[PDB]
Amino acid sequence: MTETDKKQEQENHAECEDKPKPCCVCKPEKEERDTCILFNGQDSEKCKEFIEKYKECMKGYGFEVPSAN
Repeated sequence: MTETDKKQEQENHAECEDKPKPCCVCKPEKEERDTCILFNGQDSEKCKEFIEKYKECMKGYGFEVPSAN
């Protein structure tokens, strides 16, 4: 496990992403969710994936859904 991790794995040759990655968050999840809703989401059982995934995402971040009040 140590002598097999000493080397790299190589996922993609020549990088192309310069933007930072805060990890977890839900920045992209929000866009994808809204998109699905625009298509056929709303109440259909084809958008529950984005909704549930969004909830868990923010949960791991540090806050469960942005408070409005």
